[PDB]
Amino acid sequence: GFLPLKEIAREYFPANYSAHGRPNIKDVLREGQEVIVQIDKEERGNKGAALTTFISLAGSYLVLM
RNA sequence: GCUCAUUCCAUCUCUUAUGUUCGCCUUAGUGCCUCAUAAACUCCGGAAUGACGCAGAGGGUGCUUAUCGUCCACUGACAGUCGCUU
Repeated sequence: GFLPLKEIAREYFPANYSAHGRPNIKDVLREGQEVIVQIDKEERGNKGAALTTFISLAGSYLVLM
């Protein structure tokens, strides 16, 4: 799969985050952490499939972030 | 093309009664005739077009939606130089 840096939520970030352009995913989280995620882009390329931390809910009338 | 309401070219002509005043005559004559109140028809020396048919001639009609004009600012992407390492 794939995970853009920007898509990440507070749970993935450490309690002590820092703002220096925040480009540092190693600083955000060390790998292996358990994850919560929904299918985002149907894999349709040799490139990875895309996924987002921000999940969504499909309600008949409503949609929840 | 044929033949024709057409188009833009055709050279092409006249009238009765209204009351009146002044220029003039008939000698009454209701006038000849200036002013002057309204009513009343036509007619061929070019060059285009439409009107049928010559000749081609094998979907329509009515009414129900369209909300989108201005204006204000988070902003994104797996495919040589060197600043680098172990």
